[PDB]
Amino acid sequence: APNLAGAVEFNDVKTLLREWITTISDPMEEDILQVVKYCTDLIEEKDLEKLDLVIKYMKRLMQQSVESVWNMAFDFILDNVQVVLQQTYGSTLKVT
Amino acid sequence: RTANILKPLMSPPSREEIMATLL
Amino acid sequence: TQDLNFGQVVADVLCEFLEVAVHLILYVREVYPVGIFQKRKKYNVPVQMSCHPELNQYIQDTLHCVKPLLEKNDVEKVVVVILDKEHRPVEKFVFEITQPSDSLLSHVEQLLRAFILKISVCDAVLDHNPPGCTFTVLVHTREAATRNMEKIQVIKDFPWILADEQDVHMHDPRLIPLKTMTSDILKMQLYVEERAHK
Repeated sequence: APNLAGAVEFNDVKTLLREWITTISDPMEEDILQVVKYCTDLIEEKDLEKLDLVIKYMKRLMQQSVESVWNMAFDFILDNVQVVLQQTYGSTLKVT
Repeated sequence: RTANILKPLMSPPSREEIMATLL
Repeated sequence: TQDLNFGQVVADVLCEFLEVAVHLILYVREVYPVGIFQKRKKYNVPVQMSCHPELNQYIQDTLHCVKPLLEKNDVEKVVVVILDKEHRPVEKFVFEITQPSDSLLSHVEQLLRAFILKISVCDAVLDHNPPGCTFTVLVHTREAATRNMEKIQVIKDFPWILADEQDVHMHDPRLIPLKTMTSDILKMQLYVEERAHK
């Protein structure tokens, strides 16, 4: 059910992320928020495997960038994800 | 409330206890 | 075609799967010596099953009591809790279950196989566990109902009690999803809750 800009299938969601992350340079806050919404929806829809894989995939791409804007975009995303997991599942995603 | 959480009263044999090979 | 149908197939397939998973978890997390385990094939993949009667009987009795609650989809989560020497939970393998045949029944077989495979290698995504560990099993029901307790007391010498905070509370748990499967007749996920520092 959860989707990112219309993309539902994992593969579509991922390719959407790579395209965005590797070609924008100045990501819009609206798109960053859309990603946060998608991740929290995954938590609500009980699909933690997808949440883990996506956080891991964004982390790889947003940190492997010298562009600090992506470094900060990721911290913000993970941050709001963790706050929601802590209240819903009682734990925080292990990320390393 | 842990009101919906059930558990066995009995404990399984400990790994130590298992050490006593009786097969 | 055919009229002969079990009707309680899903619960039995789940119970059977849970037994294999519990055996495998005990093996990969080294809760018991590899010596009591024997390589086997389940869901067309290799698994490790205990040959120790005492342990096997415990696991079978546990899941047998659970079965009836699964048959009515009253079970929200089935949890294998790894406890350390001080009897404090250190790891929790959580099966979050949601229940919304023939070839389609073998379809879930393929789906369940993914969980077995993930357990087989979870050793990597987790931190090494303490020495003298043991385990317990927790059943989280969807609603706190006396009927659930009634249904579960199916073995005289194997009673169940309501869990205590000391049985479930874990210090600063970290989440590690392993597998999520979605489909009609069965929606389930397996994730591990791991104590931050062991």
